[PDB]
Amino acid sequence: GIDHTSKQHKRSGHRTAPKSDNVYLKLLVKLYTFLARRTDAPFNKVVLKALFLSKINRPPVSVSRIARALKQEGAANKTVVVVGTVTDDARIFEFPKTTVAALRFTAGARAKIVKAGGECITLDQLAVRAPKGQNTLILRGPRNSREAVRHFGMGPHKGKAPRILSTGRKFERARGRRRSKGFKV
Amino acid sequence: VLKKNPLKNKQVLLRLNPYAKVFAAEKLGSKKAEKTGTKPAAVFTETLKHD
Amino acid sequence: SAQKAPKWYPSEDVAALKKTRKAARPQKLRASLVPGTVLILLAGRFRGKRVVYLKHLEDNTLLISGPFKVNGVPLRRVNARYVIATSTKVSVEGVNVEKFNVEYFAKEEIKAERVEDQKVVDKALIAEIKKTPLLKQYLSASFSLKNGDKPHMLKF
Amino acid sequence: RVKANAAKRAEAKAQGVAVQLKRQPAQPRESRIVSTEGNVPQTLAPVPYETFI
Amino acid sequence: AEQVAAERAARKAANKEKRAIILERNAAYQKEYETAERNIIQAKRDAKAAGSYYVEAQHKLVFVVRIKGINKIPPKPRKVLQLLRLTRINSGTFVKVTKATLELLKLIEPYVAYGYPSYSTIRQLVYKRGFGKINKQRVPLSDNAIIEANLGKYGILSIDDLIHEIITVGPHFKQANNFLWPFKLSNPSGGWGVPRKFKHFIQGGSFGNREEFINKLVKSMN
Amino acid sequence: PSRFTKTRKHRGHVSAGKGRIGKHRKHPGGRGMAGGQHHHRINMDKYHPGYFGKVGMRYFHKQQAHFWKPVLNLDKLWTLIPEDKRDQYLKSASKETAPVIDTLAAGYGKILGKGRIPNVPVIVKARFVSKLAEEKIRAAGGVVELIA
RNA sequence: GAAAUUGUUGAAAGGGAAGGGCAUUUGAUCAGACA
RNA sequence: GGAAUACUGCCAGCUGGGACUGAGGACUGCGACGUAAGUCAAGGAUGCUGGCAUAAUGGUUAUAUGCCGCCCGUCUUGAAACACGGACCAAGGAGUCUAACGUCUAUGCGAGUGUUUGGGUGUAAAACCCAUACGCGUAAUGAAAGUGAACGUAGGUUGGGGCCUCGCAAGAGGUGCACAAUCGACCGAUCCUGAUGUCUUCGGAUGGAUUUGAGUAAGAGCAUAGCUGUUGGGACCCGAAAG
RNA sequence: AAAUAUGUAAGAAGUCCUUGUUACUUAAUUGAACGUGGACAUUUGAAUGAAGAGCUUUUAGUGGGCCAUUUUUGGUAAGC
Ligand SMILES: [Mg+2]
Ligand SMILES: [Mg+2]
Ligand SMILES: [Mg+2]
Ligand SMILES: [Mg+2]
Ligand SMILES: [Mg+2]
Ligand SMILES: [Mg+2]
Ligand SMILES: [Mg+2]
Ligand SMILES: [Mg+2]
Ligand SMILES: [Mg+2]
Ligand SMILES: [Mg+2]
Ligand SMILES: [Mg+2]
Ligand SMILES: [Mg+2]
Ligand SMILES: [Mg+2]
Ligand SMILES: [Mg+2]
Ligand SMILES: [Mg+2]
Ligand SMILES: [Mg+2]
Ligand SMILES: [Mg+2]
Ligand SMILES: [Mg+2]
Ligand SMILES: [Mg+2]
Ligand SMILES: [Mg+2]
Ligand SMILES: [Mg+2]
Ligand SMILES: [Mg+2]
Ligand SMILES: [Mg+2]
Ligand SMILES: [Mg+2]
Ligand SMILES: [Mg+2]
Ligand SMILES: [Mg+2]
Ligand SMILES: [Mg+2]
Ligand SMILES: [Mg+2]
Ligand SMILES: [Mg+2]
Ligand SMILES: [Mg+2]
Ligand SMILES: [Mg+2]
Ligand SMILES: [Mg+2]
Repeated sequence: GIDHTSKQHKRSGHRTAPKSDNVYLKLLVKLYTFLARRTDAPFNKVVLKALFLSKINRPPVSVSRIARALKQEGAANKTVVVVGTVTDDARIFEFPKTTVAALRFTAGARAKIVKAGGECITLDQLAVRAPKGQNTLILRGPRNSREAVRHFGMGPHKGKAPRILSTGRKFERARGRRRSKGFKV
Repeated sequence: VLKKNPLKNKQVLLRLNPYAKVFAAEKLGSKKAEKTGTKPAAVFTETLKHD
Repeated sequence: SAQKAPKWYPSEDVAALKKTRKAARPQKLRASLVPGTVLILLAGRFRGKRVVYLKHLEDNTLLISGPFKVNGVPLRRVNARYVIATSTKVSVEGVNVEKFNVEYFAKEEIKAERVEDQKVVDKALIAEIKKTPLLKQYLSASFSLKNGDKPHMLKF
Repeated sequence: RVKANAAKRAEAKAQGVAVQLKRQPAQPRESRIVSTEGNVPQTLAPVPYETFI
Repeated sequence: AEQVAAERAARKAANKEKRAIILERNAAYQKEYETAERNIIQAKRDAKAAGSYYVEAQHKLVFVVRIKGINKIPPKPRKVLQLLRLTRINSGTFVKVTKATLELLKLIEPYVAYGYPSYSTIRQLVYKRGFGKINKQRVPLSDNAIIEANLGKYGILSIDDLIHEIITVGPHFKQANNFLWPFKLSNPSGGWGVPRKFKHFIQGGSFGNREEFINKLVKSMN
Repeated sequence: PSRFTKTRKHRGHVSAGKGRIGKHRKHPGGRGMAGGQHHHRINMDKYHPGYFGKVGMRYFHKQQAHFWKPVLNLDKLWTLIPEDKRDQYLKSASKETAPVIDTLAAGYGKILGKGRIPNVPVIVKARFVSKLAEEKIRAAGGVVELIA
């Protein structure tokens, strides 16, 4: 017998393949698996892990976040890589010319890019242009801003958007939300 | 694939610790003590036998 | 289709044995075996027959003669672990030294040349026994364990 | 313990080396020789029982 | 290029000279150990002749073998035993005898056996049951190359180099000793010497500080 | 699908995963919302505070169309202009010949401001506007015009 | 034309139930390779 | 006075007998020996001899012998229980489906999304194609009348993967998305402040704050599908006394 | 006034130097808090150990307990 001190047969608990059965995506990971092994460039490692991530962690990054990324002092000319999809944004007018790479590309994202002289390359294209991931700038969509998240941690005094189906007066606003009706949260 | 024990398999006694040969040659596991001859003070052997 | 298809088949190819490092060395026969020593057989048709040890062959065996005119034991071989050596020995020069070896026994109902090499080394050694009293009779008699003989304490 | 840890850190890096800046726990005693001269040992036996009440 | 008949001898000279470096080193130790024991012999002889008493330095190194299984153990000894990497009946770890470990021993005394190991048994222990920790993975020593690949940073290149750090409790004893896996000892070949183990050694038992006797016990389990 | 569902795996286990001691009974707590003020109070006063009581004033026969004023932000004002006319109206920032967009015919009732425009001045005719959004389209040259 | 249950025939065992586990003996039975 | 011996301990001293094991399958490694070739017990068994190719060996089965083995299912702190159900066999026999939901994952498309009420069309309940609207989302917040999200490079600080530059390198700098902590700004509620004005009671700039909001602060949703969980339903199956 | 148990501390989130901001503070550039720049990596500031740490979402069963050592209350006591 052994007085174990960690719990036996524990799974590491990170993905090691997308739950997807996309034949193209499994092939994309067939590549970066090899890139992360034999090149030991960080960018390759940080990109293999991000291929597994579920939709909820490949949140969209919009042409407008990109354009603001290409305004950090030192970036403007960078093949810019998004391992989720990329979304158009009509709230920006000016959009710099760039070569950006992403998994899926939305209709309006190409229009703002190719018709700004930009390029939209798949992720294996970006592999050949930057094998060791040279001169890249990884951008990540905002994770803790989905609808489900404003409900997590719900509780007294944490003020956290109750799980409700119909909003507005007469719905979960009377007692324990104002002092005229009992108390507040 | 198989830990081979030194202290048997005298070959592997030599893969590590080459000085193993010198010890055996000079014997050195039975190094003879240079004789000396000091003798205890009376006080020592007097308390020893003391009631 | 009855079992569709096993997508892999083990490669029928035979891959080479690994290079071993177990090389030989000759037996370090126990001291008790020195030629011209009388021996007790514990096995075979010649279980019990007392016999004479002559020469250690190169396939680890031993070479014995009764001899034939004494206790019927031809020139033969015995395994070194099925036999006991005793504290009584005889002489070895004044008798043949090198005639016999392994292939002599590989044969290709008696055989008549064999009968001869027998008598050859026979009489050069039947000479040696007569020199000690009560010795052919000893070697003529077979060996047996009487009641109450404890072989862990009996010396030979 | 730190204001005097740097005070060591100057002279111990000016005049030389061997900082030894972290503390260390109590250490097992080192070899020593104790004399019987003037201190010849007193021999002791246990005591018999009595009551004295 | 070729670089095939341009390399081999470069490695071996770095190697063949590394072994002659070790052989120089172990001989230094051999004299070092024997000078030191002979010196404490004569110190006792001198003091006895002087009329004084030579008292040896309190040991700074003990060997601790857990002699009690894993069920029904109170939470505080249970933790200490883990902090000494003693989590399985019949396994061994060395420890530097300081105060902050003197007290760790007092707490687990009912569950372990320990004493003052001789050079003779640290040698057999490491030669037979020595294994080092490389990414977990419990690796058997079997080649000073493995020792240098993890202790060269500290000036330990051979196996006897290690053994030296242990019994001399060198200034890198911690990371040297923590390199060693807990020795998976067997049960004693001649037995324990006692009817019931779980009495203190002083009381005809087996647990606690049995000083120099820790060497009889370990070699049989070794 | 049934095959993918745990009840196939619970076959052969006596309690079927619902417990030997406490069992799977019929309605151990009461049906529905029962007990919200009594023995499910904690789960309401927490996860659903404000559940009990009345807060507002009432509106008999409130008709929702009465309040239909979809909100539009300067952050997206230029989305009401087709691309074939965005190509040439992006240049020529002319006070004469401004682009006029009727937001009500687009589907909104109030124009709020949140996100900055280019200085190309536009005529916008809406029902209502926020003070600042006008105060910034007049900063781009344009004018808010009012309709119904 | 199943099972429970039953007749006959055959083998076997059986000192106040029977059945099972590991191991082997006996019996019965099935197996075993190409200059 | 001078020896021996016991006890205890070391030896990388030598050596005899017995037992279980042979995993791996070209070569790569560390060594030893050697003047070299090469040889070795050095990253796991080979050699010689003999019997068997049918009944060696082994599997199954029944019996016998040794030791061992209470009756399962159930509630229970505790069941072999002098607790309950069960004489035997067959067949049947219990967490379903639906409405609306939470989380998670897959998928489409993405500041949008949803063809299937309906229309078109057909090889006719399929498939295929379409207009207008409608649902949710893109705005919040007040009980309401209402008002309604950039001082700033959509800010400051600390931390930050990756990327860029200097360097054989240890490192140093630069930029730093997601994420977290903090301090600000913005919108609504509140309570103050109450200018230019003026239908003397209307208007509410400006400036605020131990107050407050399911907010803004370069949108992330919508639809389908699955498991799991939720509520209403005969609601896992069988069971009242009653009304 | 013990023993056993118990709070905190053992550094880079650090130590100090000349001096910037404000409506708070002082008689006072007095102080308070927050800062630009500048000065110090072996033994980075005890020991030991770390199949690595920090963090989130969802949901099961459970919510009759019982025993032993020691401390212990009621009871003469109890398999209480
Ligand atoms: Mg186990
Ligand atoms: Mg377990
Ligand atoms: Mg009231
Ligand atoms: Mg024994
Ligand atoms: Mg015992
Ligand atoms: Mg179970
Ligand atoms: Mg369950
Ligand atoms: Mg049940
Ligand atoms: Mg329950
Ligand atoms: Mg219950
Ligand atoms: Mg019929
Ligand atoms: Mg039948
Ligand atoms: Mg009979
Ligand atoms: Mg009877
Ligand atoms: Mg001895
Ligand atoms: Mg020995
Ligand atoms: Mg029994
Ligand atoms: Mg009961
Ligand atoms: Mg039972
Ligand atoms: Mg009973
Ligand atoms: Mg009942
Ligand atoms: Mg019954
Ligand atoms: Mg059935
Ligand atoms: Mg809406
Ligand atoms: Mg029912
Ligand atoms: Mg009725
Ligand atoms: Mg009634
Ligand atoms: Mg998370
Ligand atoms: Mg739970
Ligand atoms: Mg529950
Ligand atoms: Mg629970
Ligand atoms: Mg106990």
